Amino acid sequence: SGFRKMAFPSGKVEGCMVQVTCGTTTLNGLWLDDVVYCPRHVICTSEDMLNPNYEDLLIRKSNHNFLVQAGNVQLRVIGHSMQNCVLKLKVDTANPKTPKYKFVRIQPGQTFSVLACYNGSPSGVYQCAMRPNFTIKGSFLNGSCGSVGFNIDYDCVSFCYMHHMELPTGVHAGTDLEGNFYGPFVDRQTAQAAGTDTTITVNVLAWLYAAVINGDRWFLNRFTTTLNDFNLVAMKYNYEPLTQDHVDILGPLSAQTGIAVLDMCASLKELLQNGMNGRTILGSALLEDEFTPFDVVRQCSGVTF
Amino acid sequence: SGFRKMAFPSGKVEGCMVQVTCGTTTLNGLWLDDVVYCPRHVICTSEDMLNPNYEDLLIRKSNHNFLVQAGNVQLRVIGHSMQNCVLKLKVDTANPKTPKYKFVRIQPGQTFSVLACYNGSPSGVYQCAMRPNFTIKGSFLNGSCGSVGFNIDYDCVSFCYMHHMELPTGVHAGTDLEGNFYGPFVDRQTAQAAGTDTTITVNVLAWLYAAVINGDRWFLNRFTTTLNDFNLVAMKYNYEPLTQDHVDILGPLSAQTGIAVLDMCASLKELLQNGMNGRTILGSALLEDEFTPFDVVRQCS
Ligand SMILES: O=C(NCc1ccc2c(c1)CCO2)c1ccccc1
Ligand code: NA
Repeated sequence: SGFRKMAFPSGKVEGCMVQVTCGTTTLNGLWLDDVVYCPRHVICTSEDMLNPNYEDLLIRKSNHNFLVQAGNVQLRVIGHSMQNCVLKLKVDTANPKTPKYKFVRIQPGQTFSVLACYNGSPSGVYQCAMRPNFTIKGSFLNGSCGSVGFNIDYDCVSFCYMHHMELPTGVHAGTDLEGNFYGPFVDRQTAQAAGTDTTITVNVLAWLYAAVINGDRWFLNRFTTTLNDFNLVAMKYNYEPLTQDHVDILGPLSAQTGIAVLDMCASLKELLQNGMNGRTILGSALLEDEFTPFDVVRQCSGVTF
Repeated sequence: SGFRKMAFPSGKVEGCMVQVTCGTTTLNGLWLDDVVYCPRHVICTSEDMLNPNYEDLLIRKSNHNFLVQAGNVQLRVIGHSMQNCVLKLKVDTANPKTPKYKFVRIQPGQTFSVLACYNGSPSGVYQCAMRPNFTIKGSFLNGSCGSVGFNIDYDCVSFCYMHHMELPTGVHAGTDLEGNFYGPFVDRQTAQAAGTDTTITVNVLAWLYAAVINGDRWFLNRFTTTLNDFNLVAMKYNYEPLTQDHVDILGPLSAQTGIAVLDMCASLKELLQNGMNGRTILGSALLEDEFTPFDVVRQCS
């Protein structure tokens, strides 16, 4: 029994984390095969950051301008190039700890584990969701740029996120491992802001199913609804619209608990319209939306990695 | 910025997880140097789970009754011994992945990471706290026995918990790595129940200090309180008593924010009285008690 926000075991990724220094800026890099990946803004001075030309800033740097430390051992950079917003440093040694891996770009609402890192030394691991507004509610301090986010599907690590910056509201923005930003952000010090966020509806429903499996059932009721009716209510409370593909995805959980999705939507509608009436669900007083359906299935069936 | 329930990176513990089998029972073991540690109730049988005599069950076992599998490899057991409620299997291979480590028994309110495992392979990592009633509010399925809880301050892994059982309320109970149970529980299936649980007051205060550090002040007030008056109010909300030790511990967070510890106790009293009135603190609509003063300092600026 029990239900916790749970990250993937991070050991496969810890073995890929290295320290990258260019001048007075130290941050984190990801070392896979013979390439170190890191944010391209590592090459900027604070004055470059206002309006950088990254192609030009890079040509002046030689290979020995990039100091890479894997633990307490130095790596030799033999080449350097840029892909979108990530810098790729070719090194003379393949990482013998390179796990089986892929680079994947995730969709808003999907979750992943972040390995927070400083000076190439992993310091913490936590679960995040890619928000509908393409930010993530992370926990980062200066020196954390280049920390990465990932899932483990079977034995393959799927890398999906690399941290670049913090927005004024304290949420965080970054890229996939091919350097494309999530959301309408750029890697430069100008005025940027998170858009108004919304709640991930399919994830809230998944978490209600998890609550039921753990014996938390007070919110269930006799009613059911329709997609049209519910989606009107969802729009009213700044929830993402529920689609037929979401209902199919929650299909397994509906069969296991005997609560149809629109049966549970009637529960969620009543909670949105009336509150929780002093009660909690899985120890939360607010509706939790950073557990996907797959997360609930995996934690409630024990799929080890 | 940001504040998350953060666990420790689990790699150093992943490299120590093995599978222990005895009879039809399989659970997890912890492989440090040439010893594998696992819950002694792996040697129990079906009809003998209310009142096992572990000394009698153990003396009938030979080393080859224990099947220990590290990854795809079979480890050879060359000795065994029981220490309180943990079984210590001597093996013929020292674990090449053994980190710098120690064993530490923790007190209620302390936090640690749990590496949940099944059949010797890690499933996930999450953060926990030892409740005042000596249980932990974990996420464990059948076969998770032998999963461990730990901290990794500096480069040294401090092992503080090994999972043994689930109580009827769905909370979990276990031992330190010396095999001594946390709280009044025993490794028997006799009727056992956890004491009424209470909120860890010093931790809530730490977390309120965290909210201020990250820029939120809405819950402060112009008031203060004596320590005894605070405890008289807080006990009525099932909160743990706050001690002078706790006040001393919050000293640093107090100095960093400018808010005296007893001034923050006054803010907590008001929050208990008023609720949140639709607002949230660090993302929660409830008061959070699984961040220690030490946690807040490591995570915040
Ligand atoms: O903790 C559970 N089993 C482990 C266990 C605990 C005590 C004990 C033995 C085994 C043998 C000797 O005494 C559990 C409890 C509720 C539901 C499912 C599992
Ligand atoms: Na219903």
